[PDB]
Amino acid sequence: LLRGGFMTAIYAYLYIPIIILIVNSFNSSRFGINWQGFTTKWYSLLMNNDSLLQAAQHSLTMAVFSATFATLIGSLTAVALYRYRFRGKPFVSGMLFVVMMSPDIVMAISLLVLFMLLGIQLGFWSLLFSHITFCLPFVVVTVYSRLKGFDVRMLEAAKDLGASEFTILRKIILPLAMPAVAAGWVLSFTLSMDDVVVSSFVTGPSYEILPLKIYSMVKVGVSPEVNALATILLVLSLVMVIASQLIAR
Amino acid sequence: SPLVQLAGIRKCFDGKEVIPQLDLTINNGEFLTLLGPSGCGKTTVLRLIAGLETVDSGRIMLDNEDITHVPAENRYVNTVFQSYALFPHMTVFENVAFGLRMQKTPAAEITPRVMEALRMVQLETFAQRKPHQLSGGQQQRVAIARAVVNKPRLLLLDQSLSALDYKLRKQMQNELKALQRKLGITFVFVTHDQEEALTMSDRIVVMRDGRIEQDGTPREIYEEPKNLFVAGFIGEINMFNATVIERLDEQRVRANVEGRECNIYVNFAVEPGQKLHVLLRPEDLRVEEINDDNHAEGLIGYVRERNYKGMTLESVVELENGKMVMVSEFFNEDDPDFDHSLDQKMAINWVESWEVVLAD
Amino acid sequence: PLVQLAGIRKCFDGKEVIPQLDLTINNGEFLTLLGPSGCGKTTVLRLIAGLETVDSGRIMLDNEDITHVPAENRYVNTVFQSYALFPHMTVFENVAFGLRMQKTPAAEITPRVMEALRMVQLETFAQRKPHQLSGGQQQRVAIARAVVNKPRLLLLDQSLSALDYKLRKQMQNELKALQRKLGITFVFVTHDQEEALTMSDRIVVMRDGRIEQDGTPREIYEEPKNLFVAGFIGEINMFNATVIERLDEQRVRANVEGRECNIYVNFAVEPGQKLHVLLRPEDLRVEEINDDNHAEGLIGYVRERNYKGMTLESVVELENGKMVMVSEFFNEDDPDFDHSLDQKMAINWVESWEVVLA
Amino acid sequence: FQNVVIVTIVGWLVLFVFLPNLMIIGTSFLTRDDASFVKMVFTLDNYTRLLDPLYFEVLLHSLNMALIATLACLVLGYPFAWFLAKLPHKVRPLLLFLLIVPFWTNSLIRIYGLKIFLSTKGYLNEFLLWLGVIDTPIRIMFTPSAVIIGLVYILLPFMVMPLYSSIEKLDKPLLEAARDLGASKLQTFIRIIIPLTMPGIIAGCLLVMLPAMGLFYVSDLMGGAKNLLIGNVIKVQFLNIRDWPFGAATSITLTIVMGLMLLVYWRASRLLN
Ligand SMILES: [Mg+2]
Ligand SMILES: [Mg+2]
Ligand SMILES: [Mg+2]
Ligand SMILES: [Mg+2]
Repeated sequence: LLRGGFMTAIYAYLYIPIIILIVNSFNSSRFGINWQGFTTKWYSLLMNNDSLLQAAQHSLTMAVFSATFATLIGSLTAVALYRYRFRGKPFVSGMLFVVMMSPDIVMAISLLVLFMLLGIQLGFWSLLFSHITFCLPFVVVTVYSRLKGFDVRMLEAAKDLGASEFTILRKIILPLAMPAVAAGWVLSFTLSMDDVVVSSFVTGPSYEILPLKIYSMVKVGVSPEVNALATILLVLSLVMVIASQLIAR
Repeated sequence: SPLVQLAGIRKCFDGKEVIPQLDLTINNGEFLTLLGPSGCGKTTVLRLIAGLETVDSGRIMLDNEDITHVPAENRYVNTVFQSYALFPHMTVFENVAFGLRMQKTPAAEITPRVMEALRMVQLETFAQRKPHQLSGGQQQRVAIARAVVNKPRLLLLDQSLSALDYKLRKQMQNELKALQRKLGITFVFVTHDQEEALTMSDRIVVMRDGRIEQDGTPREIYEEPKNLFVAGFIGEINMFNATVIERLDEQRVRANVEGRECNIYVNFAVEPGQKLHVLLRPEDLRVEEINDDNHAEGLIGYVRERNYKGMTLESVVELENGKMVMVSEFFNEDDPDFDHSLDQKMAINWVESWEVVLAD
Repeated sequence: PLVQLAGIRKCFDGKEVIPQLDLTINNGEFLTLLGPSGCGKTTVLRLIAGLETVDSGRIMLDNEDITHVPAENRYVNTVFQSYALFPHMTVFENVAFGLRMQKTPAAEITPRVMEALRMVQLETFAQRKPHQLSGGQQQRVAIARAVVNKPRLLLLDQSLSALDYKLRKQMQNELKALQRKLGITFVFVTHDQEEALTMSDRIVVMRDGRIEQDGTPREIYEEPKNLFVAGFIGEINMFNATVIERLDEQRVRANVEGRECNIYVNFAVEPGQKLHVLLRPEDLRVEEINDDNHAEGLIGYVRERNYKGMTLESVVELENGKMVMVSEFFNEDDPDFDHSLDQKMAINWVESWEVVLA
Repeated sequence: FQNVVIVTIVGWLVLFVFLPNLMIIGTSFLTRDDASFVKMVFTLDNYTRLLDPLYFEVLLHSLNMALIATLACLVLGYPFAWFLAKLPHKVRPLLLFLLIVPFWTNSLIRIYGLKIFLSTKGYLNEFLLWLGVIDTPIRIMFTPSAVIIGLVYILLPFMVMPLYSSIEKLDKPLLEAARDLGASKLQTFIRIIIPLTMPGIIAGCLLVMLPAMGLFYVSDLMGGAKNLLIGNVIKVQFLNIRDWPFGAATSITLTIVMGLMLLVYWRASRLLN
């Protein structure tokens, strides 16, 4: 009982702010500290707001695209590392480890100076590249861990039975690695939907996303319309995860 | 009729000569076993034949066709692995039909062949089950059926029955030998077990450090060893020292062994002063009373230990010089005349013409 | 009496593993629990060691109840199958772990550890991690770690299963000598029958969590109790028979496989009762062709001769349709050995050397 | 096939990760310009300015604030991972998944919600007064304690997962051998479990300490002007004052710390294996 109680406290720690912002969405008070009745006004005001909805759309588009490209590249790299045995495998693992365990501020400023030394405008392309860059290692680790739990002699057995490589990667590896691919996609989507530090450095006025839009409103005050946006984004993000499991199944 | 002819095979891995130089021929319709200690290099030969490894230098034939560089997808050679290398998601039926599908076999013939292959190994009712729902003995049969369904010219087995228990291993040792005769294709087997090789094989090649020591029938290996390693590896032997005194006739030679004189049967030519090794096996030595001996001359020693091993009694006998000699015999506890005395003067004898004389 | 078990029961995932077990382990002896795979021997070993808790019954050690005492407070040490062998410590610290964790004065730790390492012939590999050693070395380190606390009972769990065939034969004798040197009781769980026959002073045979027999190694091989113990320890030949009349206090006439013979029975029988006659393969003789008034009792054909190296196994077929599986030694250089294959042959034994079961 | 995948992944990492890092370290040695940003004049003025007391107190404050957050995660994270390893295998993936559900809402909104939850007249002060645990309202906003509470919130999941992986890979017989030889639960932890799971601890510390020194929105929304993190210093120099060479000099301190913790990871792994 004491063990179960401790686990509940940590879950109650993280989930309480989400419950507050969901509940304060229906509150009438602009500041949100107290409870002063039930109103629906905030949702209607959100429906007529254009910049907020555009920022939400841009964030979702970035998340989907970054997740897809990162999943593809990481899955191919993981299959490459697992399939072959070569001298450079520890070195690639070390580079991936160092990339994963690196500060976000250094990675942001480095990409800033790189994109300013090449004359590339800050916007869609810079943001997409940054998200792919910091999403790859997790996909690689997930797929590698999933694949290493199976025997490697099945590939030799497939060779002896008269199968080319592409057949081997289209009949054996992929059905055993699809549930890892789905998890990699979901994890990348979450990481791209959560980040605030890199986006605030490698973006431009042409493309606006939710982090900087909310950061601008902070200096004046955050209306409860933002709380009305967060509750909808929870439901939309929920169904995408539900769909991914069914497709992988 | 030769099938595989290996000439001048060499292979080096990480600065190590695994196979110095090998000459070997495999005939048609036999059971061949490669037997030796751990790390002798049998798996390298198996993989080179199968095509999963490439030879540094040499030539390989199959039916008078050079496949030294043909990849391991067009050869008519099939392999059974130690870990059974089974695809988990596929069923038994698809596991068997994999090789037929990637050979562009017409769709009408697939089901009868697969069902026949499963019937050959007694698994016709487990067609729709998956692995992880099968015991070890079943998974092994699935692997054999998957290998045999392509009608290959040669089947390679790599320590196939190692992970199983005793009685099941003994029973599958017999079904494999029956299956080889039923089909009619050559089997090549790699094992570390002596009795397993001696039971099911028609030709044994003993390998040590990448070289061939002896090749012959099982009887020609257990009964007529060529050197000391082969004698000591298969079975268990006693090493005696001898010096030649004189020769009586063409096949009988007088010599001293551990300080005692007796007649021995030597066929090849020897000269006085030459040292020899006389080898005797535990089941061929006899311990008899010397008080009423009055029969012939023999070795003298004491009995130290009597070990009861179930069906057999193993005795450790110390000679006067100090060499250890061990004698094996059946245990008959209902026989009134059964020796049980310890620490007594008794003689060691053997019946004439049962020795193996090897020069040094 | 060292350990006494009374009414022990245990259930795991609803399936019973030990219905009811009564056992007494004495002082200064070698005991082996031998049986097929999955019969609850490991459960008994872990129950004694203290790594599992019983559902009913009592466990005693020197007449003090230890049913609920944790494993740290029992005087029992165990050697594991996989040689636990903490990877971040040297051999010296591996051996000295138990001494260090019972609050032992620092002056006695080094000599005791050195002596324990010397008893297993590892005195010079004192400073080496357990990855620079081989299988035998690791096994000896585990044994030395177990025996340095001076325990009242040592438990071994398939200790020598992963080694080769010659090292196994050496270490069997080594352990048998070490037991006499120390003077404490050993409990060994094994799946190989030859080891139990050559290493034990008392064998307990278990099947489905129940005791089938208990006695000297001689008793199990020579005098089986039921039909299961025979045929598990070696090979057996079961012949059916029908009792006719009791000739005397020792010999009883019976009809074996349609022919008459005299057999030895040591209990009360009545005409018409069904009997089982068991004979080992090596106690049967396939003698010369049927000679009038010389050899009688069975009739059969050879039908096979298998060569196995030292021995030769012949599986003969009777007149009724039954295999007999005779065994014998292979003497090739003896110029009267018989290589006959499919003619009329005779089967005999020595009028005794048979085990009769009711 | 084999070559295409390796070249692409290596080319992507060297172009986007490694080469730009060498540009930052080489930018800390050159000279500022108003319109040309960096000018090719080798100077050591950038590094020696970090020893001024004004810019040295800010760095010292960040280390203390991040170090305590790392310690708080370890104290609250090791027990959580340990208890999750004593559960049925089927329920474990669901419990882990419920740790990343909060991440779908952006981080800059979740801190805004927590600020309302901890306000003087907000919840968790009215409820405590109604319960009677406290007598006068607790004021922790714009204090060093508020930042540490916020940092633990965001980065706690990142520490749990490395620890759970190391614990689940433990060998059960090793834990049973100690219990047989006379180890209490405490002595097993000090002498066996912790050394066997040390690389998991160092991996979690890297993922919680270094990111905790660059989160500038926690300090802006919860700490104030007296309690700042290093990320606030770098952000101003790169986006408002446009003194790029100084920002490179400050960012070097984070890189230097990374090497020290990485070295421990390599040395801890070699001894264990
Ligand atoms: Mg006998
Ligand atoms: Mg001979
Ligand atoms: Mg013989
Ligand atoms: Mg008897």
